[PDB]
Amino acid sequence: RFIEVADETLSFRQVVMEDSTPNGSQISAASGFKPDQMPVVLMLLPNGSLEDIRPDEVVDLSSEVRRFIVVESDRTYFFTIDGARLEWPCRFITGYSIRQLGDIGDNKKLLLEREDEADLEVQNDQIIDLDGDGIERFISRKATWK
Amino acid sequence: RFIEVADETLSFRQVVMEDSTPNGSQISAASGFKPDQMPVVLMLLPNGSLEDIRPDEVVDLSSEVRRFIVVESDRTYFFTIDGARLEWPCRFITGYSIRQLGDIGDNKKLLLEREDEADLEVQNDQIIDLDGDGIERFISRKATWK
Amino acid sequence: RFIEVADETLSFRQVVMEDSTPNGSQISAASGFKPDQMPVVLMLLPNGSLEDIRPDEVVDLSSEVRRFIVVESDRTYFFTIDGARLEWPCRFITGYSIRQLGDIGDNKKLLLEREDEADLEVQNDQIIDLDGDGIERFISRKATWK
Amino acid sequence: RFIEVADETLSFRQVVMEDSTPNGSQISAASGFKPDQMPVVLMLLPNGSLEDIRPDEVVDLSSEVRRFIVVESDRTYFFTIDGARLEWPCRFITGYSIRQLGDIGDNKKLLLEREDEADLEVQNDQIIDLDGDGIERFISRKATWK
Ligand SMILES: [Ca+2]
Ligand SMILES: [Ca+2]
Ligand SMILES: [Ca+2]
Ligand SMILES: [Ca+2]
Ligand SMILES: [Ca+2]
Ligand SMILES: [Ca+2]
Ligand SMILES: [Ca+2]
Ligand SMILES: [Ca+2]
Ligand SMILES: [Ca+2]
Ligand SMILES: [Ca+2]
Ligand SMILES: [Ca+2]
Ligand SMILES: [Ca+2]
Ligand SMILES: [Ca+2]
Ligand SMILES: [Ca+2]
Repeated sequence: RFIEVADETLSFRQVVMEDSTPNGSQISAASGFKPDQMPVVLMLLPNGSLEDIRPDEVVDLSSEVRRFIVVESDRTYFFTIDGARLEWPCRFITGYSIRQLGDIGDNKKLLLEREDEADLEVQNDQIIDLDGDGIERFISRKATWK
Repeated sequence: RFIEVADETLSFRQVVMEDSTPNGSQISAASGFKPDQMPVVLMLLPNGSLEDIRPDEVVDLSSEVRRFIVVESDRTYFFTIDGARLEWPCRFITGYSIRQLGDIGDNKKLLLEREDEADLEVQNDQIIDLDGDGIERFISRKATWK
Repeated sequence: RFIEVADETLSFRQVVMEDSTPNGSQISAASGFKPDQMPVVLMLLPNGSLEDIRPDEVVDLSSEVRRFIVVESDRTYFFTIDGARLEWPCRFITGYSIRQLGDIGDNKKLLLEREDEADLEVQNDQIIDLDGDGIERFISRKATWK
Repeated sequence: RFIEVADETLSFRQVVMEDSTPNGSQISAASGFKPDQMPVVLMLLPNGSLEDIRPDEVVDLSSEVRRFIVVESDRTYFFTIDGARLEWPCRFITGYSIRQLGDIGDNKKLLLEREDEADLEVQNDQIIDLDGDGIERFISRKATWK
């Protein structure tokens, strides 16, 4: 078997799986993490959501080549893209990572929802801090500027 | 159908479910949360683990009366009890909550693992901050004092 | 049987129903509307949603005293309060009507979501035009001003 | 499970449903719509009527392969065919769409009711604007011309 494993840089690499039905611990071990590190493993669902894989949660790999994000972290932050919830192990996320996670086309404009002022436009290299209180909400609009 | 829903106080209450296979959004709505709030929903597994329920993750309730923790939060912290990983939407957790989550008997002593000094004993009303870097590790030992 | 029937003013009045399971046509007729007028009938659900009642859709009134909004109109506009969708037969809606529909407490502030500028605060007597393109989104926050 | 989903073009396509009792949100998501878009979902009843499905209204799909019209819109217009009320998310509707919705045979003539002049005959490609005040009424007669 083969899986694709990435990190906060979202650069997937081939990892050999000897078990067709591994749990989170086996996926973490195959990615190069010791059992004590216990990294956060997020499986990419076909629809677009991210499913958290527990260290004892068995995943069936016989379906297709599934993708995982394995990042050594002790917490996860929740944000939303067009109302769809997504999970990120780090507190700082770039606009490029948001576009990759949300599968937002390059012909659209990414915005951060605000209430006290106009929605903030997020560039590819702009960094958004997820540690702020509340769930950060992101929006995709047509690439038009007034 | 009926489910039991609790919060950071871990006081479960009866909630009526009209759908036998609801997703996270339906469970949140039945608990009294508006769709924009998007609370964190954690299902209590029979073995003892906590499974995060996405807003679009369908849960089969026909098995038995399942228990959920529905807490309005934007993040989750990971800790461990005897090597078993657990998830908590809040950054401050009491020893009583840790005992309830880990099903630790009252005849055992709860400790917080440390490396630069002796492991810290956690009382029932003592508050542990999960916001510290790294995964906090908790240990259950025999109730003996030297 | 008895039902409560209101209009765009949301002033409910007692209406006598001779059938325990009437359809939309019977409810419209009992409210004083001729069959050719065919008014829009919206039943108030216990959770807070509004259910459109077709002229041939049977409603079971044996449960409790249900409430209806019967307004002679040829169209309905969709808006949202805290992510919950609501339906309104008129294109102009006041903030008081929005608070009544959403059951928003008087200790909270009502806002209209915007993208090119700060979210607009909606007063009780302020009129919002639902005829604008897109679904209008309303938000309830704590009554604090900077 | 499988459902058929169409749009204003009334060209139904197969959509896979993983839940036998989904709500409007799940049907919209399976059709390719983000949660923030919140499209209008209209279920085709066996008798011929169109039932509006709220984002939190559960639909039982175990009966048969049901058909839905999922159109991203913020409003719905009401018209009538032979006194039967129908709902349309768009303001412009062609005669072909009216015939498809009303199940009018090709051997009949479609007319638009008028009061100040003779009833207007509607061709297959003729466009009727539903935005006009009042409920537009359509009539099916024998295909005879004087
Ligand atoms: Ca295995
Ligand atoms: Ca999981
Ligand atoms: Ca805004
Ligand atoms: Ca946050
Ligand atoms: Ca999950
Ligand atoms: Ca130690
Ligand atoms: Ca920690
Ligand atoms: Ca009856
Ligand atoms: Ca209905
Ligand atoms: Ca509108
Ligand atoms: Ca269901
Ligand atoms: Ca409905
Ligand atoms: Ca006429
Ligand atoms: Ca009209």
